[PDB]
Amino acid sequence: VHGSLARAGKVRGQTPKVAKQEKKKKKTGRAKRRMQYNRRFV
Amino acid sequence: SKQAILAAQRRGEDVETSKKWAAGQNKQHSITKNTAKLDRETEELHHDRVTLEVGKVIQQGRQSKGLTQKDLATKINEKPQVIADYESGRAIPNNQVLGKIERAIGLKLR
Amino acid sequence: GKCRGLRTARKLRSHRRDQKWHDKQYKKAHLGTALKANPFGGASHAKGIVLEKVGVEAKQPNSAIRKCVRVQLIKNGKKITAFVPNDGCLNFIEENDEVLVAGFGRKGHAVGDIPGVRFKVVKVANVSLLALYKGKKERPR
Amino acid sequence: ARGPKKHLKRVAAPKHWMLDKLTGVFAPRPSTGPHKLRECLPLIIFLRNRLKYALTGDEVKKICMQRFIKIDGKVRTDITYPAGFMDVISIDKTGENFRLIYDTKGRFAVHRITPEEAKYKLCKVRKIFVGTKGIPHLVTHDARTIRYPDPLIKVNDTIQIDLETGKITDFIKFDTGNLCMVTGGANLGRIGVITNRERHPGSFDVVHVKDANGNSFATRLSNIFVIGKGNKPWISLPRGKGIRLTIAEERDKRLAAKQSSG
Amino acid sequence: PVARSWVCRKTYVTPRRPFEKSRLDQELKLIGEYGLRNKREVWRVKFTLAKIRKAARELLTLDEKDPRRLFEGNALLRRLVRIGVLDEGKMKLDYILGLKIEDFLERRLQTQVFKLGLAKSIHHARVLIRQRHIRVRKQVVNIPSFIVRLDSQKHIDFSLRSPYGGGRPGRVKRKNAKKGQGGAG
Amino acid sequence: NDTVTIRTRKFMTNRLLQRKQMVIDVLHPGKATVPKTEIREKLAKMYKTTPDVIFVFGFRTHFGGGKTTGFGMIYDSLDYAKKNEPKHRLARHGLYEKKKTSRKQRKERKNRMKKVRGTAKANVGAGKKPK
RNA sequence: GGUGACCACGGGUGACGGGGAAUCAGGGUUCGAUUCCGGAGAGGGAGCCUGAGAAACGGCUACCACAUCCAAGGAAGGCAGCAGGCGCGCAAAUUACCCACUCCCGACCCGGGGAGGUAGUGACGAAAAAUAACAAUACAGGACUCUUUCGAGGCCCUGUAAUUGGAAUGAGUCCACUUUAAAUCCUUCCGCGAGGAUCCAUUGGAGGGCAAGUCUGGUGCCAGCAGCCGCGGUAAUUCCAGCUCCAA
Ligand SMILES: [Mg+2]
Ligand SMILES: [Mg+2]
Ligand SMILES: [Mg+2]
Ligand SMILES: [Mg+2]
Ligand SMILES: [Mg+2]
Ligand SMILES: [Mg+2]
Ligand SMILES: [Mg+2]
Ligand SMILES: [Mg+2]
Repeated sequence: VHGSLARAGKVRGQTPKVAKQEKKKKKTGRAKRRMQYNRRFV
Repeated sequence: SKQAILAAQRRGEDVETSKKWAAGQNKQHSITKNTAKLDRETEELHHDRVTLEVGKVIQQGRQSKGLTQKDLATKINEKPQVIADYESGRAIPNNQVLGKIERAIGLKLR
Repeated sequence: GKCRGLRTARKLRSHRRDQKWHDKQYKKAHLGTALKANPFGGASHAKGIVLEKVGVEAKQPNSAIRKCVRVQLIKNGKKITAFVPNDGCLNFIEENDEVLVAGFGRKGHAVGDIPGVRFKVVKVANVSLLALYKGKKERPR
Repeated sequence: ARGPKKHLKRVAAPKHWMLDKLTGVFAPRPSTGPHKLRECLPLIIFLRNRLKYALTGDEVKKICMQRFIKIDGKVRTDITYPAGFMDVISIDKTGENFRLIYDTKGRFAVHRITPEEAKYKLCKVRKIFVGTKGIPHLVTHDARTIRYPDPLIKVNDTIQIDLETGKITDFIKFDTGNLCMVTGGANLGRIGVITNRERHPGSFDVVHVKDANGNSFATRLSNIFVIGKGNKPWISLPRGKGIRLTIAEERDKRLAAKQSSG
Repeated sequence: PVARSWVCRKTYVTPRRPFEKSRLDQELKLIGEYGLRNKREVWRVKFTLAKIRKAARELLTLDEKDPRRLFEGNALLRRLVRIGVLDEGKMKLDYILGLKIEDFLERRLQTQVFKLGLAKSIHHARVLIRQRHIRVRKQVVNIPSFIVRLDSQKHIDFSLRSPYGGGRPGRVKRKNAKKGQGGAG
Repeated sequence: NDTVTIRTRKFMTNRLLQRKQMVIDVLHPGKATVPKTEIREKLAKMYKTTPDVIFVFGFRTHFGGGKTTGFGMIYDSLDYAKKNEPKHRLARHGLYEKKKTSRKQRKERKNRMKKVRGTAKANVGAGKKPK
């Protein structure tokens, strides 16, 4: 083996870590579809 | 109207539904000036920039939270030059960007 | 033209099967040479043991090193080369581990710029590779 | 198989028994008797599924073992005894005296007959032969062997025997214009009058029957049971009188009935 | 060996092309305007209509006065009339071919509860049914996809045990009243 | 108990088992499922008999409350009820108290008896040594 | 003598046959080890006894291959029955309760049945169906109008709200009935049980095919993506992430 596989995982290690943001939960089921209908039609 | 629509839906139907214009998509940069006016207009020939007071407000609010232009721009998902142009009285104001700055620094800019 | 006679069913049917041997898919499915040649033996997945970690150079015009492993299957102990897909997933696989191996998408055909590789690694020793990549689980140490 | 079978799966049971699906794996498996397996009705399903005097097989078994169920005048305690066509079931503690005859859907109907009618039955001659010392015999559609019959009686005629003696009382010949019931096939349970019998040597004879409404139909000679002299039946016909209604007119009759009572 | 049945079938079918703009818009209009939960309910309704239309087409290809055509056409027409999606004047298979799923979606229990004034706002009509406040004639039904027949249409009402018919107010009102009277005299 | 009604449909007297069998409807609009004891004493008042010849079973209540449906038999006398009736229903209100052991124990006892031959003392004392 | 280009004979089958199953214009192409019917077999071959019925394997004899106990002289074996174990593998459940049901067997109303039934495990798969509804104040967005955008609201929607006000309900916890052979589950019903109702919906995607960003930070023909066309060499609509959208 040529030994060229030395830099596996490079960019995913260099990438600065940014934490997720706390956002309020999404509706699910009929309410999500209702909210989706209300913002695409009159 | 909600009252008339729910009144019509409990009886003989005459309601009309129609799709919105920009419905079901995310336009990342919303346009600030109506192009119907901007294509029509031939006479008026000037754009008002941001006032120096607005740039001072952004400067003081940002500096009072340990925050730089790079960090504020990254926080509101814009390039650093548009922040540096808002603070220096050079950039044409955009209400959407201004609102993002207000929620970033907690002040009122309009 | 073709024969249209009322009593020509034998001619039509014999001609059709003699000519059915002339398309690639029917012959591949019905001859048995392809079933004997492929290492999985008609299975969808297989288990094997990693022999070494290799990098294959991508085909032109692309330019990269695609991180693979050399795997020897437990049954019928042929040796295959399997892709290890994601940004850092090669570092999870240690030598002499025992992986599961799936097809790579095109039914025994090479995919992408990776030359001659038909397999990808799913589930290096039994914890799945996606859970390892996403941090859901960790190596059983 | 190395020998005779003793079980019967539930979906392999005869269709006219009207057994359902979810209540078991097995079916009652009628014992050997004077009737064929596909053309009989064992006592367990007659007593449990049709009359509902019982809810399980144990209840059937104990009301049989109390030794009042009589088939053709003899007490039968075997709960899978094949009852079969034109056979008289007498309870004579409650006093019912049923008779087993097909309805027009090909299913064994509950048919109550009078105590005076329960003395006799109709049997169909299937064989006549001369036994040792030159005495003639006949074999019915049951396993009954009658010795010394009338010399005018031939095969596939019917005879009226009375129970508890086994003697022949009367008979009618298989002749054109006599009342018959179809005892097998597509027209099972229908009643009509024989109009024609055309013979096919080697093969089966087909008999053409015309019912009361003029609907003519044909069937094999083995599925013909003559039941009356010309037009009058010698037994009591069940409800519907062997006239098969089409699905449309049966729907109309059902709608009229539910409108009258609803 | 076992007394099971194993008989079952699917009640819907997925569309052939995903991400068709017009189809997505139409079934979203149906979902929003009838208060459905997912696309699967739209697909179930149009599968039902498609099977009816297949039966009607096959009968229409047959000859008039054929006994099977008469029998099954009359049964199908009677069924569609008794569930209210077809009028009594229109008693031919052509009018069966003229039906739309907005006719079937109107006959649901949820739509009937909203349109009877028994609950405002069709989404409130769904949650009112699912919380066991509604009864067809005397049977308490919590099934929003109950298909209301014409005969059992005048008998939709609040159930006798809910706190919109008879008494016994719910646990929230009882809790608030008892904490109020524990805090007071 | 003030508002509980009993209705009987599909009634039949069969003298074959010396009993009267029938389907029972119970209406309990606000209460829980009615216990079988007061069902059978209500039936005792209803058919002018004692609640010793009355056996009720299979009571399933409908969705949403209210109606309940089950079956019952009314016997002519208690000797018949002990004569022809399943022993678990005699046990349910105690007239037949069985004490049987586990069927594993019976089967192992049976195989052990099968292993020793003939002599009454050994074939009986086979369940005396390995205890 | 018999058979054969109207395909005998021979070979293969990852071949038990069929009723049927998937697909779905009409034609057709695949599948059927698998609960019903028919066949065949009981580690492999062979030979028998008894009986109405077997060339039986929860019968016997022999050889072959495995294999158990032994004081070494001998003796005993057959899970492709129900559980359970090892092995094989990508690949599959409890060494549970009962004859109450369905039926079978017996000298038999009474005994027996891992046939069968019941519960356990079970996202193979199929059906139904929660994760909020209603009301009001703020804030921005949208076709509005009262003068023409400026100020409104007599207006109308739509929103992200850890801004309320008080109603409704299960999911759970759980007394009792009911269920049942005895239980369990469902069903019925006391008593508790919701305001970030934190009682928290997820898998895949956002260049085109194909619904959805040229937003921002990082990397710099590397790492990686990409079914296919393709993307990446210091301003990446495609990689790695955050935010926001799309589909089910
Ligand atoms: Mg030509
Ligand atoms: Mg084979
Ligand atoms: Mg098969
Ligand atoms: Mg079989
Ligand atoms: Mg054999
Ligand atoms: Mg043998
Ligand atoms: Mg949840
Ligand atoms: Mg992205």
